[PDB]
Amino acid sequence: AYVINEACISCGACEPECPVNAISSGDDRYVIDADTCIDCGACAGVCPVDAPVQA
Ligand code: SF4
Ligand code: SF4
Repeated sequence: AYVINEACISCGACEPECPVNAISSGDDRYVIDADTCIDCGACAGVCPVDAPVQA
């Protein structure tokens, strides 16, 4: 799983780009569904602040 850390500025750019729709808007920051994430790294590639990190 990747997890979006506290650097997220809630820009929303990563949500459309997840190939398996694992990202949604949450309170404070966006959230990854760890039961769907397949570690592709796409969200980190479109993140301006590089908040998604592999855990
Ligand atoms: S790593 Fe890939 S599968 Fe996991 S949330 Fe980011 S874009 Fe979606
Ligand atoms: S692209 Fe980065 S800052 Fe923008 S919502 Fe996704 S994780 Fe947060």
